[PDB]
Amino acid sequence: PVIEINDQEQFTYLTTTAAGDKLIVLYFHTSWAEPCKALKQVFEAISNEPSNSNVSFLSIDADENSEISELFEISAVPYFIIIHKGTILKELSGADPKEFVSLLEDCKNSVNSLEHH
Amino acid sequence: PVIEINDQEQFTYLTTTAAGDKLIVLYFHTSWAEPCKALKQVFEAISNEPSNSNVSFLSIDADENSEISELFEISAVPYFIIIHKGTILKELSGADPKEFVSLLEDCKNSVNSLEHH
Repeated sequence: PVIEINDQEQFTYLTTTAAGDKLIVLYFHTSWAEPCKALKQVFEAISNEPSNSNVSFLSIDADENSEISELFEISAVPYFIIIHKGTILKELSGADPKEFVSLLEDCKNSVNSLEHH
Repeated sequence: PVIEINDQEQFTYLTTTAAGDKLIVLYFHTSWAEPCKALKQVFEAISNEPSNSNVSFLSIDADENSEISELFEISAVPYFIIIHKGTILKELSGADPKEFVSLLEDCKNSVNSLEHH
């Protein structure tokens, strides 16, 4: 499942020690910037999609996890940050499903060092 | 998987004999009204979502399946028609993922005769 981040140690483990070679999606949200239910359902489908089996989805309340928010200098939610091997690959402001899927596909291509798509 | 409709008999079987109690989603498309790749990927996720396990997704090229198009008086693609037990429940013009998921959820509620959500 999508993992809800509520602790700094937990976050560190999931983004480093346990991240391996997987793309890590950091989703920043707040109660005042909550996406409608239908939208949430669309993203739930994306997270459950079998082709993203190897992508780690981390959900972070930016107001409740201020240390993490400040670390990434979060300036607008909703927001996504895609990481790989301890570095940020791409960022995306907003929750447009199409834009997110594009960004995710771009990141998958970026980390395939053997064949250029 | 999503089933691509290319024959009238096939369509009849899937929408009646074999439809049972399941919600049947009719997706009408054409090559001149093709949704971008990212969008297609979003809908692919929705179709693969485990909570829609019991929904039948039928994809129909409106230009190549003129008899079906004419039957439903298709006047704008992309387009969706959700059927249940041989009757149309709801229709939706366009391919807004959020709007589609809403319409699908509404239909699921409509066919639960035992509990009103």
